[PDB]
Amino acid sequence: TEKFDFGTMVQWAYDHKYAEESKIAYEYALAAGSDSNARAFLATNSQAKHVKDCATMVRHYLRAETQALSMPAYIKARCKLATGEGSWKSILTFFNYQNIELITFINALKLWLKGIPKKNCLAFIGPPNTGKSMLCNSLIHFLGGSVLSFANHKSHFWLASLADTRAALVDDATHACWRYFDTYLRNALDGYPVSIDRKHKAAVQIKAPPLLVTSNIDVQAEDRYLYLHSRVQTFRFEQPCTDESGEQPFNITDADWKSFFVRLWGRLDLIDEEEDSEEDGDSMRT
Amino acid sequence: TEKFDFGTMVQWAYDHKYAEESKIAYEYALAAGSDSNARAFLATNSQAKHVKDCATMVRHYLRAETQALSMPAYIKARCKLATGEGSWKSILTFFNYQNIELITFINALKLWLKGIPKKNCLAFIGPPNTGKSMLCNSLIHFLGGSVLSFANHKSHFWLASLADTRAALVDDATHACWRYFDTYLRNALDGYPVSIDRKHKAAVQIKAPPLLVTSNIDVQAEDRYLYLHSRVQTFRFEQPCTDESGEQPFNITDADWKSFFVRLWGRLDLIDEEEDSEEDGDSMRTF
Amino acid sequence: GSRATVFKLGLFKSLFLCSFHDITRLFKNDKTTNQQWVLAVFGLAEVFFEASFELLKKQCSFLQMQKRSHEGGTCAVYLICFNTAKSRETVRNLMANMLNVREECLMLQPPKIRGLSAALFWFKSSLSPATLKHGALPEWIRAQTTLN
DNA sequence: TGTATTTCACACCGCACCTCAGCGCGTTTTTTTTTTTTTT
DNA sequence: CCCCCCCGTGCGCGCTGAGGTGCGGTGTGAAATACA
Repeated sequence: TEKFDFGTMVQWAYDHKYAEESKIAYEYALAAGSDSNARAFLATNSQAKHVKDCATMVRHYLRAETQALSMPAYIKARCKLATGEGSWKSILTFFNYQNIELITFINALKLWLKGIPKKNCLAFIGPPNTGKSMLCNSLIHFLGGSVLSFANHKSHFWLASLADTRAALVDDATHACWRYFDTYLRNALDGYPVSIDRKHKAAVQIKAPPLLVTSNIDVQAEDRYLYLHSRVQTFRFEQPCTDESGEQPFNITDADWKSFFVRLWGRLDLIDEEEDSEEDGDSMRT
Repeated sequence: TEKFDFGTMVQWAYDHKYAEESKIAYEYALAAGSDSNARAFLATNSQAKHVKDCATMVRHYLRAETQALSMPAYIKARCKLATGEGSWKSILTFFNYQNIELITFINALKLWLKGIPKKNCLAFIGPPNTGKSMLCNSLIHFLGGSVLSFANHKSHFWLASLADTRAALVDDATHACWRYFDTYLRNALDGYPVSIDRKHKAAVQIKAPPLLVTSNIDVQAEDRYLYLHSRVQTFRFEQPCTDESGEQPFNITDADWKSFFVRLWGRLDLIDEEEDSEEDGDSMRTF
Repeated sequence: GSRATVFKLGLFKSLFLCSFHDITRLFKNDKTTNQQWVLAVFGLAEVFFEASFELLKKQCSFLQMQKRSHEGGTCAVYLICFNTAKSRETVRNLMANMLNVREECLMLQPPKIRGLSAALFWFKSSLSPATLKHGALPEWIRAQTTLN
């Protein structure tokens, strides 16, 4: 009475971004009430295969869509998705509480985002409980990056989380982490392609994405990292950002970063002046 | 007719050189606007299997196309793929900055490329921060060769990349790396066949492709590496390099390499045999 | 005036590798109207070729444009489907003014609507990235490459 | 003029051909696993 | 007022059933041949 048509089902799945298989199966079996194709799916004799194929097709679409967005467009697409209301005033006042002019952090972001070699790593240095991890992890969370973990450097499998994401955080890099950077990732901070390795697989040769590293060691004062002086821009977080009297006055929700970017699209030297017809074509990928 | 035809899809995917599945699926769904076979594919309820087959066939075609080219054809293709603005002056100036003639480097490069035994490893020895890795990374980027890493030598699969690429780079070889080359991998520096694994595969025995190493250690001065003095050609890098405002006073492009190889197609003595078909219709019989 | 000459036909052929006669049919009277027209223009400036695309879009249901120049000279080609039927006299006056060229620089005839090689001409042209396009393909070309 | 003796002539009823596509359709150990050498 | 190039080929093994078309196993006689 009503033949099944996998195309409209994958179009519906991509409509709601239901990537995982179980959510597909459950939501579509629910939607069978008012979607003839879904009743055809319910009466179909090979349901699990269709769910699996739909999951695979949606994953292909979404992953390829993410990989094809140029950096200003991706920043626009991460600005759209951040939810909340706040202000950049939190960033400005946090910095001015650390006695660091914002213009310094701008003139570092301008380079760090462009991937310019030898200026493609921003280190935040200060005694702990001073607000380093707050800003660094809030900013990495905004950029949709992946938080790395210096602990597993016994294995060479801890760089595998850089095959996809476009921003990495290395948290509390102690002397061992600094030595590891100086010895094996001399290339990465120089922007040129590196050779990462994953578990039970083969190595891939990709460009090293930008980075944010938090450390208690002033590398630009040490001497064994004489090479590291030319590819790390240090930031002195000295003052106590956390509770002055019991409650942390400062926190950066996604709205703060979003409004920061929207108001500072010019000074970062990017472009989001598309405004093509109404918003965008965005027709279909059935 | 609207019936989907897989040969057309394979021809199209090979046409723009899309190999990975995700790009094939996305780009083909996008192309479905003006391709009858595409608008047929969208409705074929076995999309995933077709995508997997198309990616596998494109991978087969491309891999068996690259391995079928002798070396001068490979360098010709890499020169065809390189674009930019530059010259060989932007290289010979660097060499004169380090105070080495270029003619000696050419007399070495000819042999190195020909893979001649006992002369199939260039070692660039220089103190830290003198520009070694800059030149080596530029050259290996142009030759489209992979770069190894002595980090994983505890896990013996770090040689897996040696099974495909035609110019291996090992940067910053320590004492342990040189001892490893002296003891285990002497055959590769000679040029005799070696066995190499590939993750979930079998040890494919192949001739060892040419290498390129940078190490602070002077192999031709030590006495433990007496049995490497006859398998390594060295070039000394002494004069200083990048310490100035994040801009190394010398950066080697791909246009530099292109004009280098093209201008010296006679001195490196690269050529092909009796030719009567060079600039013709590419054999695209994959449809 | 000025329909065409052995020299204009010769240049068209040297550039597009086929005769202008194989993609058109003949209208001997300059007053006969028709919606579809094939236009060849010699010695045309790039800025006017590009401007004509935007101006014709507003009075056409379909438009396909391309150009090809060499040692001899430059010569573009247009398949135009006007919303309203026009005579050669009218199209001649419209295009000489629009393109800033003398009438002698043009050649105009309606399309050959029956013949596979003629339809393939437009079909193959639509596969070039450089070709400018607007509207839905004419049914005679579409049905010229279908039929199951 | 009555009557033995028989295939063409429209066809009961068919044996059996060719004609489509909706039904079936798939691999996963080995390495990595932290285990104790592997200089010290 | 007539010829200086568009053009690189065919499909899930296997079924299998309604569909109808025809020269015949069999449908089996009025016409038709010759008899007496």
